Amino acid sequence: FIQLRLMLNKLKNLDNIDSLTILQPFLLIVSTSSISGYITSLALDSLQKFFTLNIINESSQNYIGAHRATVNALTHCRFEGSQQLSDDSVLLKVVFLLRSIVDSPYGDLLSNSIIYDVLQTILSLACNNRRSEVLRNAAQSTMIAVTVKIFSKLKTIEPVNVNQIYINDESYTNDVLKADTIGTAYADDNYGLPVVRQYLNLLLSLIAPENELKHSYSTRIFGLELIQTALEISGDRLQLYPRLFTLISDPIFKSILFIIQNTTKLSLLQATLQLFTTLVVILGNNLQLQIELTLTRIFSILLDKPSIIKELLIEQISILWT
Amino acid sequence: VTVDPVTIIIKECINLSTAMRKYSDPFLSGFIQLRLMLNKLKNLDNIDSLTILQPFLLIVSTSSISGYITSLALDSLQKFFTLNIINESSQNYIGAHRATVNALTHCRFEGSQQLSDDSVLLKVVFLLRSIVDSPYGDLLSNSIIYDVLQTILSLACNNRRSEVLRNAAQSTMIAVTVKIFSKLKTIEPVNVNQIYINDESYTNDVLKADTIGTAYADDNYGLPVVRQYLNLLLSLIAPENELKHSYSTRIFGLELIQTALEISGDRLQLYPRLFTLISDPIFKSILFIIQNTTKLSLLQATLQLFTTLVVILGNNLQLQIELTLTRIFSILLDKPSIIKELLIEQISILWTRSPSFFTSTFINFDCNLDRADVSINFLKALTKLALPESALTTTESVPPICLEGLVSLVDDMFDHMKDIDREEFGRQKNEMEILKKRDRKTEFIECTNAFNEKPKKGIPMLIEKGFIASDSDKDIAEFLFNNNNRMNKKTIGLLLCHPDKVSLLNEYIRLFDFSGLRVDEAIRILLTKFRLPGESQQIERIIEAFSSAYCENQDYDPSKISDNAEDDISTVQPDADSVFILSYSIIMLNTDLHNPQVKEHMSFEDYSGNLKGCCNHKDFPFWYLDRIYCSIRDKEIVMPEEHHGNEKWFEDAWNNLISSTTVITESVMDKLTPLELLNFDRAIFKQVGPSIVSTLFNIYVVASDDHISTRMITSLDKCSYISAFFDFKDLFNDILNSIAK
Amino acid sequence: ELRILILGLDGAGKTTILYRLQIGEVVTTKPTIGFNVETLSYKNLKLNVWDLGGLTSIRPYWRCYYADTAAVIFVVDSTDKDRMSTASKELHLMLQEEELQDAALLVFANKQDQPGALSASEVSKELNLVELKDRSWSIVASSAIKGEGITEGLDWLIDVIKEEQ
Amino acid sequence: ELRILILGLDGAGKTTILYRLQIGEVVTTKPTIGFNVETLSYKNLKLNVWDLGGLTSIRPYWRCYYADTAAVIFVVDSTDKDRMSTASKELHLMLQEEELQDAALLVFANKQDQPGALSASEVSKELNLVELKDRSWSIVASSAIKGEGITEGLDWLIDVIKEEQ
Ligand SMILES: Nc1nc2c(ncn2[C@@H]2O[C@H](COP(=O)(O)OP(=O)(O)OP(=O)(O)O)[C@@H](O)[C@H]2O)c(=O)[nH]1
Ligand SMILES: Nc1nc2c(ncn2[C@@H]2O[C@H](COP(=O)(O)OP(=O)(O)OP(=O)(O)O)[C@@H](O)[C@H]2O)c(=O)[nH]1
Repeated sequence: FIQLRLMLNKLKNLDNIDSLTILQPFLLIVSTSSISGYITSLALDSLQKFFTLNIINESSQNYIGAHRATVNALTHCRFEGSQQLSDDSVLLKVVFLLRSIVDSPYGDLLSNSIIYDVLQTILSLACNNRRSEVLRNAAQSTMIAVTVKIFSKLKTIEPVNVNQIYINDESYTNDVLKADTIGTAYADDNYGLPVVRQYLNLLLSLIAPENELKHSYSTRIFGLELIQTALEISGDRLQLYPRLFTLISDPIFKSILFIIQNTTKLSLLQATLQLFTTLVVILGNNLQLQIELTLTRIFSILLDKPSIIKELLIEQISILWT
Repeated sequence: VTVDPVTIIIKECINLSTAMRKYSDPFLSGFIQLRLMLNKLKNLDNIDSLTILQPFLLIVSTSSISGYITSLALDSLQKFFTLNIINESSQNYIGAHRATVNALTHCRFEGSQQLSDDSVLLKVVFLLRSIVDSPYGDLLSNSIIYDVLQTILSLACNNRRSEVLRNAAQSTMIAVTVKIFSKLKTIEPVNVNQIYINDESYTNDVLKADTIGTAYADDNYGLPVVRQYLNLLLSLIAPENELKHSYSTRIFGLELIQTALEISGDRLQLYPRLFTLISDPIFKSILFIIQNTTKLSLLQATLQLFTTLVVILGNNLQLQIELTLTRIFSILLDKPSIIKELLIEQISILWTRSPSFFTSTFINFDCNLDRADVSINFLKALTKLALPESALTTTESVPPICLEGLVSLVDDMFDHMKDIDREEFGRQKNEMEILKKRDRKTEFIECTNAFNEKPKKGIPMLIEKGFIASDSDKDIAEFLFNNNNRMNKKTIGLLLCHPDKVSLLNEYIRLFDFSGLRVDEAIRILLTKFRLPGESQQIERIIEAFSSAYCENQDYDPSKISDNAEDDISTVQPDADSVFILSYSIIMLNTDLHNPQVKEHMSFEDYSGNLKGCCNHKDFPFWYLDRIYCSIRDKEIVMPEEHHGNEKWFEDAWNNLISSTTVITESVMDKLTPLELLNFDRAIFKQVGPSIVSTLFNIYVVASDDHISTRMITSLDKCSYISAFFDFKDLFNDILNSIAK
Repeated sequence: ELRILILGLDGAGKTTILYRLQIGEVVTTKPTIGFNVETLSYKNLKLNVWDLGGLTSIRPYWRCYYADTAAVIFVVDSTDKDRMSTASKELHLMLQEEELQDAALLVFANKQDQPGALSASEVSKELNLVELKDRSWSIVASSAIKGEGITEGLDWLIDVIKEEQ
Repeated sequence: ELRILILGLDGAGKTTILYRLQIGEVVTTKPTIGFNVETLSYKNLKLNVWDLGGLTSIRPYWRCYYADTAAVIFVVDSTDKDRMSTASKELHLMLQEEELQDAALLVFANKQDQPGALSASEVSKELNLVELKDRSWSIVASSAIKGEGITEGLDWLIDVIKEEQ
């Protein structure tokens, strides 16, 4: 800090000064452990002030790298403390700064690995039962905003090829949600399809029959809501991208059918039926065998269970023929 | 957004209806009606958005539903806003968004324990932040934005809520403040060339209670909400409500003001109301906190705001900066050590972050007479604090900072000397008139003291020793008009009214500007720089002169429009005695409405009554009497030389020194050649050179680290070069002889 | 034990009428968008009064509130004669709603105390109030800022409510 | 309680050296932006090691990190010798620091496996290590993926540390 002050003393503007040099002490004191909660809170406040008042911008050296380093520091924010309210406040600052960065052009200039790390961090916060409630709600809101931004950016990239034939050879069991270590085309490019594919694979991992007992009901409902928001933002353009459509068709519809057929919880069934009817309305001309099988199973259920399941099914299917 | 919005709205209606049915009547019926209405549709071509949003808004605003149903409604509205269901191309979208913000501001529910309440209020805060940040927030109104500001600020300044909710509210406040003042950055300047009379009252916007939980308004928001927001922020940090706000609230208000200044910049000068709020009361509160506080965090926030003001708006806050710096130097040279360390560091932020701080201060102050010496006093204080003797009994971190300041002065002086061609600098034979008049400052102080004790001796002294062109009445009037910052103003009142001086009085009063102003503003500008005498005849003479001048300087026309006119130029034409009577009425109403000793007040009734028959023997129009009455009820007439002594003294000092000069509102480095800059450097070096050289030698001798010694020897080398350049033979000999020894 | 509904177009002083009934004062009220509910203890009987906004975007929401309604106060606006046709159409829709049939209709027209005020007989005939059948029908002109007629209308309403039981 | 400061430009392989010291297994290394600390002990003395990265924006903080340091490692990428002059200038500046007078300039010429690896003698001559003011000169080649000179360099460092006292 003292050296940065000496470097910046009596300089009219940050013309030749590299932005990463400006931000490095703050990022170092954010990412490293053994630094108390108060100091990392102050550092996060300083970073947020430097972002709300645009300081590292299009006319500064290594601004792409500066914002990438800021996000990399944020995704590994670790600190010590005595109470839990301080931890919640620091993590709320982290989540807010991430939401600000991603929803800006400088967020659009980030990397595939960086965006995937942001997704994993915020999802770990939003699916951890050991945090508070306000922190989890903030994390969930941030996840919904980031999902909307990512799939909106999806609706500008042309498909890789419209004449070639896609063969499903990429495995689904590759991405699993990581532990919450925060608190106490290829990568290195402007993010595009690869991060979208990884994100959809992670969302599939949240809601899957093989991963049923390793996730709570809240996590699965949140994953279904995220997939539904992704579909609603994206639209009928998801069929031009073969990998995203395969993930929607085979595994995600398998998960929807499994939950519809073998679940007793009402909230999970409601989320699953909402996603199913959204899929039928939006992408129904390309998913016919799946809709046939799901409708046949639903009619089997209705014509043979405290009957509140049946009322839920009949309402969420009635949304169809209107 | 390519999906049909109808299915989203119907799905939200279905989920809310199911939730209400499970929890458990009019609200459920409204949702069923909306479901049917939208089911019999295919697109939102001619269905108003308010109808689509109304059941959700009722759930949000009605204080008879659980937090679960309210949270569901908030989630539905956030889903609509994220998906942009109410687009630019939808009917009544402005009304829909204004209604949804109104519903959020008055959100109420009867809920479970505090966790659910915090979750719901967080949802409200997030939705407000999203709406304001979008252009749909740019289409909101002044009243709606003020309600948003009040709600978020009350949440952020409430000690009965979770820290997470408070932090979220604080972040939202910072974002909204940035948005508002960024809009201010590019709107328009109104009445650039028209003078401003300070009539607004600073005590009309107070923070409301935290009731959430358990041009003009109705127009796109612009300047009015910015003014109201600055007024509320002033109320947070005001001196007169220290007991009503915690320290966290005051710190947050200071941070909000600083963020607003950083976002706006040097454009608050164009807007007179905002700059008046920044100049008089906000700076008054800053100085009060600096002088009369004991907590370090509040002092740090106050000093940071003060230095931001000095860096940005320093060319228009000169008297305030002089007063605050003088108080700071009085503090630093007489409070625990930690306070002094905080002051010296946050003031150290100045001389590094200014083009040439000491030179600019010496140009503005210490040369313009009637202003106390600030640059020389600053340098002397820094030199006295730099020695280890001042390190004793104070903080150990002060002397290095003061030494940094002195070395910065030397380095800046050297930088103004890189390529000046010393021979050509000496070639000058005509010294600047500024320095020539500066050398005679002590004589001016003696003459001003003589004038204060008795004008009969002051005037001949003020004409014999210069400082006045000639003994003519016009010259005396001009000098009293302009140069009165240190001249006593009660003496001006008692001299400008003595019967023999009826010529100087007439010229002085004619020297004002009164074109286009009502009687209220004319009286404000007359009493701004002139204290009324005590005797009735003296006040009569001054008021007679003022009335004559106001009528002569406001040439009227026979139009004589009566009533139905908010104009104030061609509408009222008081001849000469009408002005006399109205001015006496204004002066009396000032005391009547602002004397707390007298019970009750003189209302408008019979105040309009015992005035009819003056303006050509008729009554003044309703607009004029109402306007003067309001302008006296608010913003009591500022007068000079209130009273000096014990008890309330800071208020009097601020009134006399700043509020008198801030009633009417209308750098130099870029305007001077390098040679003039070096001339000012020569003057300041002559004044403060031996002290700096001696201080550097003391530090160098007593030091032990190599870096300190190297830096001090380099500074002494630069001092030797400066001495050689300006031909300061004694100082050059001193420096080199001490180095040789 | 009574549910009095105040319905009318925007600008009829419905909120002012409600506040004058509740406390008896002139209160400046902004244009409401949802609803406001207060109670009255004018007689030994305690009645709960629901006030609804009058904008074009909320009238179907009025249509939702018609449940266990004992009386309806259809305050009308005594100016802007071009809006009288729309007011009459809305009144006919409310009357033919098949739920408010077993109620009593009362009209105030509080805008009589202004220049160009329409005659009570004139508006009653123009609004086809005489075409009403099998329902109580009585209008009482009044001034919201002053009053006088408000007490008369409330007296008639409470008398007919007593006669109902 | 020994202090070891692993410096060197980007791509030199400092993280690989630290990983080989700590676990003796080759692990993929991401470009470091801050620092890595893994206190170790070779035989009987604790080895607190601080690793610093390049990226051409952290060298001022390299200067900041010099504090109570007796061991200095200056791994220089043997491949791409155009950047070697910058490393020479940086190590000269590090030596010129007053707080590292009692240090021991040790350099590992890593990436010997890559083609065209510069000769150790020529590299040391380009570093003009003979101009050191009687501090040290321990240019020892090594490899990161495989252990060729890492053990010898560690032996040299621990031997000079033992010879200190
Ligand atoms: N001068 C005058 N104005 C009245 C009177 N009664 C009502 N008003 C007007 O009514 C306005 C108050 O609004 P509301 O009482 O809410 O009118 P409303 O019929 O309920 O319609 P909404 O505003 O949409 O709720 C005031 O601004 C007055 O202008 C009256 O007796 N005299
Ligand atoms: N295969 C092989 N690779 C080596 C060898 N020495 C160095 N490397 C390369 O050096 C890299 C080591 O990364 P780091 O030590 O983190 O590089 P750094 O000094 O931290 O600089 P940055 O990566 O920019 O932070 C590896 O990715 C290797 O590719 C070696 O001996 N064999």
